[PDB]
Amino acid sequence: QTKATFLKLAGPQLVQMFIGDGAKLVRDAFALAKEKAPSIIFIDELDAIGTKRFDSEKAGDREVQRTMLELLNQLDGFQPNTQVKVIAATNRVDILDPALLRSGRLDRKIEFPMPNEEARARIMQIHSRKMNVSPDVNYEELARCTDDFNGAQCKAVCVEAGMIALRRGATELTHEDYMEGILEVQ
Amino acid sequence: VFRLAKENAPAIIFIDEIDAIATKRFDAQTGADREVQRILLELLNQMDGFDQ
Amino acid sequence: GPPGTGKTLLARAVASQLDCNFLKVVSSSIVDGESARLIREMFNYARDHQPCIIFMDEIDAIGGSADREIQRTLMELLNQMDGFDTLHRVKMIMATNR
Amino acid sequence: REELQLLQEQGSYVGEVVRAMDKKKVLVKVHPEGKFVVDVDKNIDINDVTPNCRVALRNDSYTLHKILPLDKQIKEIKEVIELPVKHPELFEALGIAQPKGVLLYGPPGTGKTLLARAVAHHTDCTFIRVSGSEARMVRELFVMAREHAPSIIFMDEIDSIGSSRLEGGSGGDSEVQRTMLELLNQLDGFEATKNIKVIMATNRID
Amino acid sequence: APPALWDLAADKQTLQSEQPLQVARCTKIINADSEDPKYIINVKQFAKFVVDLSDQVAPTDIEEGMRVGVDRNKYQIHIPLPPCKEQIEKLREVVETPLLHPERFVNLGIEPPKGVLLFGPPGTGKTLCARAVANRTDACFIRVIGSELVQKYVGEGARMVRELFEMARTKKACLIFFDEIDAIGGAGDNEVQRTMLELINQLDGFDPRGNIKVLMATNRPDTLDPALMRPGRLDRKIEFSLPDLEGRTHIFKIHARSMSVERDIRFELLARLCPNSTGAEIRSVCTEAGMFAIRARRKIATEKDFLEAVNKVIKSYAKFS
Amino acid sequence: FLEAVDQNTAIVGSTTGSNYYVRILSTIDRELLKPNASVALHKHSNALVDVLP
Amino acid sequence: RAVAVVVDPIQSVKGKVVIDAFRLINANMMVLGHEPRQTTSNLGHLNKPSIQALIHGL
Amino acid sequence: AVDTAEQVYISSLALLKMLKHGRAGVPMEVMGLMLGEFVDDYTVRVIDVFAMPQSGTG
Amino acid sequence: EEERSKVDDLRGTPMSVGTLEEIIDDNHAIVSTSVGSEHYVSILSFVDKDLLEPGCSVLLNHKVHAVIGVLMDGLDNQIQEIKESVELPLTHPEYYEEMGIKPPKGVILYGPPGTGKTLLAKAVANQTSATFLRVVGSDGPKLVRELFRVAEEHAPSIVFIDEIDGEREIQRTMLELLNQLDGFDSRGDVKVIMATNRIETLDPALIRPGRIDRKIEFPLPDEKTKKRIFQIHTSRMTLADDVTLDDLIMAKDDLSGADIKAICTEAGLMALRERRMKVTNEDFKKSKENVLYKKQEG
Repeated sequence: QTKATFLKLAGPQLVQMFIGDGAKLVRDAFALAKEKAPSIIFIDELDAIGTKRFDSEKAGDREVQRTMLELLNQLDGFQPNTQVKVIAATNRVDILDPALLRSGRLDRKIEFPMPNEEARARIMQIHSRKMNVSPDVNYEELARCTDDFNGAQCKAVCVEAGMIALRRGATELTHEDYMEGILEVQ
Repeated sequence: VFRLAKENAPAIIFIDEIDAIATKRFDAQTGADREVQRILLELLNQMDGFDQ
Repeated sequence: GPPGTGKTLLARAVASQLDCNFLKVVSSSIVDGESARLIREMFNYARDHQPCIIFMDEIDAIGGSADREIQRTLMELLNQMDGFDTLHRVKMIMATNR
Repeated sequence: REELQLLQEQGSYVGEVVRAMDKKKVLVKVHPEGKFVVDVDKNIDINDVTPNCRVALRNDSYTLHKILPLDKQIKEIKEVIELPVKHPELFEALGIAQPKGVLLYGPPGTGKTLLARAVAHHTDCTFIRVSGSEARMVRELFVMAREHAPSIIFMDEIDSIGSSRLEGGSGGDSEVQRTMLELLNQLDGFEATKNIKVIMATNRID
Repeated sequence: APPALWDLAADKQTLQSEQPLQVARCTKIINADSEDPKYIINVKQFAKFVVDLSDQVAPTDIEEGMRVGVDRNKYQIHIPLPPCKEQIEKLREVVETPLLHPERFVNLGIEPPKGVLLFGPPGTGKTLCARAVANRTDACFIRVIGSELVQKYVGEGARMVRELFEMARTKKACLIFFDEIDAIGGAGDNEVQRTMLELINQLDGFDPRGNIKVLMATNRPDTLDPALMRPGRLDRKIEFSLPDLEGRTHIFKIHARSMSVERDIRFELLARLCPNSTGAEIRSVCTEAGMFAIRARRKIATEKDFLEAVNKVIKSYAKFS
Repeated sequence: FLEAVDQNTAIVGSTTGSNYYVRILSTIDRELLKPNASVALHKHSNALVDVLP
Repeated sequence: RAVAVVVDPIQSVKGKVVIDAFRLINANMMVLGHEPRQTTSNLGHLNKPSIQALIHGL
Repeated sequence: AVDTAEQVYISSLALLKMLKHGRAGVPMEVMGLMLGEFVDDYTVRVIDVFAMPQSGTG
Repeated sequence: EEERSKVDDLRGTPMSVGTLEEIIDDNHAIVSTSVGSEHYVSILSFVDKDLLEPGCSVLLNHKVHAVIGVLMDGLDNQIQEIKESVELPLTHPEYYEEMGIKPPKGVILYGPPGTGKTLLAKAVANQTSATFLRVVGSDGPKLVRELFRVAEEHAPSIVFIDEIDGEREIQRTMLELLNQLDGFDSRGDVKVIMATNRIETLDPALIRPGRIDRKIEFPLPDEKTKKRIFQIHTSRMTLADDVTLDDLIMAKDDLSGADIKAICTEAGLMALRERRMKVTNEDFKKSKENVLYKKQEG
């Protein structure tokens, strides 16, 4: 929807065998962000790599900690930070850094209180509107049968529904195929 | 070193880690050790001549 | 800084004001016992350039044979800070939480 | 000043010919990005140049110039060392196994080297040593042994009290031990000539 | 000398042909292109050179990471250079049926299936692959094992998988077979991690294509990462286990094209006489039968003759394995 | 310098490790014929004017 | 005629500034003799480039 | 098909200009021209000699 | 003569020794050197271009590198089956060419006594007329690859590998050896005979992928072929009628060719004591006692 260029960076991608990679990675990423268009940057799993390990015995990665500290430093003491934004996401709230609060740093905080069904049915309808489906749907069964499922899992339900629809002999997707797929893959 | 030692004064010469350097060897590729142990034998004869 | 934050904003205000130079010291230079020569190298650069100002943020992490190497690094820090150097010029600033 | 242009030649390399060919074209072993094979100059014959030797080679025309470079002890040892004398004539009938060598255990008190040399002197035979200095290459001594039948082989350097690592040095000595092992394996395997013996000495647990 | 005679006589015009083609920069290989007028090229001496493209070579004929002849004088490029019952049906309909009727799956559905999954004991495995090669309607595909991925001097595996995927693009979505995922699996081990993560990246990645194939066969399903990564794209997981009792008669019938077998010989009998027998194992049994049929100097083989060869060949191999 | 194989002529090693064959000038005495010494040739003529300790 | 002169002071010692002019032979003279030039007494003066490589090499 | 003995006449002019061209003899490829008058076939004289501006093409 | 002597420019002073990589159908080849330089030039005479066997050293120049030439530098039922295996492309073909099988996956030989006795016994039988290659013992398998390609050039012969036995490297180089022997990118080349002692130590991956044809357990010491070998060694020697071979070959355990040659040598040597040209049984046993006690004492 942003229509811009999208990038993909994960947590373990910042962890390597070499040392001092953090500074080079950050400076290079900011260099590409400086040279190129205002694209979209999204990183995931900042909680696992941001663990400060309360237990004092041992652990393998202290690097992404100071990498994050340096990232915040460049997101604070630098005027160019008004340039292209970097989106971060955390899976678990067990680990949180109090120094992440700032305009340049993490600002928006949204907690998800058990997302509803009908909305998932809506976005599923938006995703499946391209495929050919018999236009009779109660939506009640498919909304009710979905509990603690991802969006990718719903798309997987659609794909699974398209899988057996090929060997059923029908050229058009039916209603029960959705819930059948739900009970199939999940 | 020996001639400047005998030229200058009654200097005191110290040698450390003889176990690794003076160890005998066979192979020609490692024969450099045999060469330097022959150097050791040379200065051994020289210090035999340095007895008085 | 136990009651909140914003000290880094003041440090940034001073840094943007004069600061006499631009320098930053990471919290943990260890993971970068081979980091000792790196610390001595950084301090060697600190001796190279006479004016210096040190900014250290979140030092409470490093303040805490696993513990033995930590104590050894602390002893190295003591040896370096209490060694022979001129501190009348170089300035150090430490930021923390609790 | 006529040589000044040969100074302008920017010097000349050092040629080494490892192999000669019947095509009258000499190949030369040189430093990397080397190996330039070309016939030599006409005023100098090819056959005169010996393989595996260093020569003078110009860096332009690649032409060769010239070639470049104790009574109780002796009582017991008599029947040992003097055994190879006149015995092998009747050993064809006897067919007894000839003694490979003899070793003594104890401190290096007196006459360690002088004994074998004295007995060899009374035997009127040459004394052949090893003395490795500047592959296996242990066959050459056996070739010399084939050349001169009477011989006496005694090892001085093998008797050792002074200095060792005992870790890697034990293996370093184990190389020589393996050498005399395969030597004894050759002697036990067959015999090119008689009068071949080995006398070692050890002052320690070895 | 005689074959070099006419050639020596043909060496006359080579002097006049010596002027062109003589230039060699020793084939420096490129990397990428930031812009069309200027390209960055890296020689094997680790020296990066830059030169504009000549008019003799089209920009559309330039491929990423391609070796071409380049002038050492004008620096330009004159010319380039070329250098079961239900389960078996379920896994058959994901290979044969789609290829037989490509348009059918387009009209009757949104998209054709992907592939299947093979785990557990080897069983009759790897035989069905060769069988699929034998049932190929047009041209056999290229199979790639997992031992080629992990090699000394790492980093070559990336270029290897990318160049074989490039060949797959040249083959316009050819069938791709993978084997021994446990070798590069099991997520000093970082060198393997990079290769397997790049493998998953190229698999789930739709860049080359998403319609090609997915096949995985391993003895030990101890790999956690491919297991969690696969359901996002890969699907249709079934149980393999071992061959069934009446399942061997199919292999017998497909092996019936071999040397003539007497009608007195029962297939189910020979099938039940050797429990836990792989397709290749009973293939070796038929090999023994044919061999001893040749050694018997007869024109036919009777079960009573080689049954000894059967129980012997199965028990002897059952002893150590 | 490396070695002297004959009279008024010898071989000289370079910095790269490649040994060079250059005849010395008649003015230079036998003092420079020492087996191990630091010798300086010309960047072009490759001749030794003098040696340094 | 087209006199060709090439000067290269870089590797040329300051002891001698002597330079050698160049000429171009015809390609149709390969059948007959190479150089049909009289006054051969000056070839010794043309022998100044006595280098054993480039001369009879090229 | 006639060939005589030619000898190139060189004065101090062209020499010194080729010395300045020697200072201009940097590894960058350079161009130069020679001028004169031909009285006959077997003699050649050069007088006017100048340099040329450098280029990236060589 | 003139056209033959006009090529002296290329083979003259500007000449070097390079290494060719491969031959291209585009008539411009590719060579290599210490710095790995490549030069593509049209071909010339004096080169074979066929039997040249690319990947060796060739002749280069300081010139454009136009090449002027190159410079060279109870087992009866078991033994009859392996006979019809390895001797299949050999004498008495008429039991083959009628139909044919040709399973060049090689075989596996082993047994409880081991010590390469039966292995060398079966190997020496094929040494009548052939090119034999013996490999004993087990960075990567570079030398194994060299042996593989040299056996690829030696393909019209019989290859026999003897004594087949960190730790994780052995497994992966075993998998590499298995993959290389499988002939993935190459067709049938040369018969490879695997020989070892204990089959229990070998992994199952060395059985099914390696050999698709047959493998036979060792039923007994096989005094027959051994009797044949002893007959061959004693063929030049002399013996009486009171000397039984059976108990002699039954008594001996784990002996090699050099071993039996040694005990025969000492048999004749001990028969030289009485100056007799004939070796008896008791003298043979008494002589054998020497070596038998020799190796068991240490």
